[PDB]
Amino acid sequence: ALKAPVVVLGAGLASVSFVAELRQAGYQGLITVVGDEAERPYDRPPLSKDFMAHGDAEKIRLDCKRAPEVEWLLGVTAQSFDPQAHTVALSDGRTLPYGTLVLATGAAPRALPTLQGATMPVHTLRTLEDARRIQAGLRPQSRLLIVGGGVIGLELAATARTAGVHVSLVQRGPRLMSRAAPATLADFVARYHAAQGVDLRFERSVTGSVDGVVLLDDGTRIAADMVVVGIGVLANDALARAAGLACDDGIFVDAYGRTTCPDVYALGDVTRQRNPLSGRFERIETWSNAQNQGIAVARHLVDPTAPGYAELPWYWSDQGALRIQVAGLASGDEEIVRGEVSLDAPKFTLIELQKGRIVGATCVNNARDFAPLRRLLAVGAKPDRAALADPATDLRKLAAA
Amino acid sequence: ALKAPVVVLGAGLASVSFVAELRQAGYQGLITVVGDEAERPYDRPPLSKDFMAHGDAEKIRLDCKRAPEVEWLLGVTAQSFDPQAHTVALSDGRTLPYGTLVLATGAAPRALPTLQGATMPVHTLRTLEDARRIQAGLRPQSRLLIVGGGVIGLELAATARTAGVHVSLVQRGPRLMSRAAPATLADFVARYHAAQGVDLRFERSVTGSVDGVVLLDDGTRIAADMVVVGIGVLANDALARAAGLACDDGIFVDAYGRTTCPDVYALGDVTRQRNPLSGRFERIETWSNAQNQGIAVARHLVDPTAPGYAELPWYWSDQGALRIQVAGLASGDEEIVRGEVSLDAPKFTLIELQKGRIVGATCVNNARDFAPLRRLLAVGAKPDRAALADPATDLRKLAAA
Ligand SMILES: Cc1cc2nc3c(=O)[nH]c(=O)nc-3n(C[C@H](O)[C@H](O)[C@H](O)COP(=O)(O)OP(=O)(O)OC[C@H]3O[C@@H](n4cnc5c(N)ncnc54)[C@H](O)[C@@H]3O)c2cc1C
Ligand SMILES: Cc1cc2nc3c(=O)[nH]c(=O)nc-3n(C[C@H](O)[C@H](O)[C@H](O)COP(=O)(O)OP(=O)(O)OC[C@H]3O[C@@H](n4cnc5c(N)ncnc54)[C@H](O)[C@@H]3O)c2cc1C
Repeated sequence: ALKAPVVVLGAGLASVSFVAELRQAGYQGLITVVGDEAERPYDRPPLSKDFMAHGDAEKIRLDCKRAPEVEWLLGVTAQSFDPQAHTVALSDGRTLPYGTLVLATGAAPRALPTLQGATMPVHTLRTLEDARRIQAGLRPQSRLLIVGGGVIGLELAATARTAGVHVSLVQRGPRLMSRAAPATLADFVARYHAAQGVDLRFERSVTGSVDGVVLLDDGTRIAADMVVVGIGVLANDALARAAGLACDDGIFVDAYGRTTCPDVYALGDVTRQRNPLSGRFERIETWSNAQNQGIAVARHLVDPTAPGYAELPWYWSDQGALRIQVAGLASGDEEIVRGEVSLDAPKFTLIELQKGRIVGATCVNNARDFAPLRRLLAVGAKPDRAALADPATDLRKLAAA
Repeated sequence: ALKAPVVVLGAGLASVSFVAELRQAGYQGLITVVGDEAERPYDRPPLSKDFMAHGDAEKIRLDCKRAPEVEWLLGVTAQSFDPQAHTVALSDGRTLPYGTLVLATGAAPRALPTLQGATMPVHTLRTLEDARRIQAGLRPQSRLLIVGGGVIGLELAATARTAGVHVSLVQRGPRLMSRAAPATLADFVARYHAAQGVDLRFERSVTGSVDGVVLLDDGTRIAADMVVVGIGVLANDALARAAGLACDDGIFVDAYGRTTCPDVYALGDVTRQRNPLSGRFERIETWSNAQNQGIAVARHLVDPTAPGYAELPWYWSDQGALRIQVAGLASGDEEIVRGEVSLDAPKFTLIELQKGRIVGATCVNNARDFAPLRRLLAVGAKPDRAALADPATDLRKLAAA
């Protein structure tokens, strides 16, 4: 069932959350974690937020207190594993035996093929090292180009503008946040960033670059001192692929975290898993999944009577003045707008319904509403639609009832 | 590894191929097959072909000779399985114990929601019973409407025209055979069927029906004596889903046929698996996959040193005068056309290349070319493109060299 010793590959949030839950649940056997970064395990969301602004890494470290008696092999890369011999080969020449193996290796930013042989600074933003390297080029009045209009690029955009950096952003699609965000939210977010001086370019792609200038597919040019590419990430599933596990930009797992290989599990950004709301498999790229899936898989390993992972997806994003929170699906057959959608003191809530059932919710500067909406979302509530729009209605009431 | 006893759910081609390989490979333990159809196991491709024309079911039975000492529970449905207790519950009230469970339950035709409460004959074509029921309504000069332009619908269309039946066909897309067929092939196939009197309607959908007439989304009508729906199939993965296996319109499996659940495997139409040419997961809906995956998974269960499933995909279709064969991918960056594409004695070959490498091939009334092209495809050959077009070139030569 849960066979000792436990080895976890990756030392990010999913891994930390998993090994802490193992200990809290009562497992007292060996746990060894292999982490390729030579860094005290740390959280990523600050990297495009407060960290990029203030630069104190000792404010972003994960709490490994609830994970006593774990050996963390930092700065070491797992190079392969042999699922028959039950061993992992490490880059330092050592080998770890395992009873249970857990792949928590995350994902890495996609490169932009058109900028491959570029001769100007081109970075991505995933690691503490990336953030330090980017932060060191945020010279006031310098020009930054961001490729991709996902939340991390937008968080960087807002951080950069706040630092006095001129920001341009190129987005292949007609809208920002094309992944898991209601169109109404995306349109509003574009209006916000535009108003803050971000030069937004929709429906354009990068074709290449020459001497410090980026080329676009409309035949035009954008000069920049630095490009940050943020067009999404790819699962770090190479070990799983080589060992014969079912993978496709992500290791396939069930609700117990099981891969297709006996005694090998996977969690976090590296997994492709069932979204309970859509009923489809997808790679979920959020902080809450990394933590919550790690916890669920550990809990069930120690107590096989515990249910499989069942949490519904949600995330947040801090983009200057906008505190954004998004849960569930981006769309259904109906959207209910609570409040006015306005650049003047932005504060609104969106609710997505499918045949009367809540399937998604968004809060912008409205954190008190988010928690009740997530509970209503969780039980598939079908509240009165007039009430939901009715600003008099208090949402915490409904959830309680 | 391979633990006795073996239980297989489903008694179609994948199942028959698997249990035959188990015996041929040397496994002598118990094998029990559960099949919900009360029929001697039979092959499906004849159902839209020679069978629909001649009606002799004793010409379409599968050969279970290479599978001695198998108990076939025909006319029995597996209702659930318990992967911890290692048992399967049957619809006749019995329970089967298993060491190794194999899900080979295939797929079923999708229903058309717009025709749900229709009051006219609406059938799909998957089973021997379906074919008999459809064949009994192919009255000469009757009017048949087919929904969907996939190969089975087109095979039925050609069979029906040959029987003197007036045939209309409604296709949501701009082209027939939208799944895994080169556009050049699809365009030609439309010209053939049109020339044979099939009334083709592209870019239309069915909105409903009233008193023997089908309604379309262009606001028009088609009267018919019978509708056959052929808009694709859905994996029969309900048992796997209920038991906690990773599924998404298909049970996820690696190259060994392993699901995410220890001691449970899956094969054939029910699986979602890696396509080696695209490197993506897909549900492969072909005769050759059912046979070849069944054989590979069995072989590796008996001999763990054997490689995992590795065959590249291919299928054929018989549509009146057209003997169509298709291997690999529908497209690449280049297509080479061997011969003329003409309704006058149709006979041509298509070759799809990606950066000089063969990734796909089509033969129409040109079976001698198909086998060499599949071998060239298998080794990722990069032959001379001028030679490939050069009709002088004999293809069997190249493959040999
Ligand atoms: C800049 C940024 C901002 C974000 N903001 C938010 C946010 O506001 N809200 C939100 O919901 N989410 C946010 N996220 C997303 C979030 O942080 C991720 O979902 C989360 O980090 C995933 O955790 P993980 O443990 O699964 O993967 P990871 O954090 O990527 O950890 C995996 C670790 O394993 C390492 N590894 C990989 N391969 C090997 C190997 N062979 N051997 C050893 N180690 C290996 C990796 O290098 C990595 O260190 C943000 C992410 C980034 C990068
Ligand atoms: C009309 C038609 C024409 C075709 N023509 C071609 C062709 O020319 N070329 C080609 O490449 N392919 C063709 N195919 C495709 C091909 O035949 C399939 O790919 C193949 O049948 C798949 O085999 P299978 O064993 O995986 O699934 P199946 O043949 O569907 O067998 C599965 C069996 O398991 C049964 N079952 C399901 N659930 C349970 C349960 N809970 N308990 C017990 N039994 C269960 C099913 O009813 C079914 O009998 C055709 C298919 C059809 C229907």
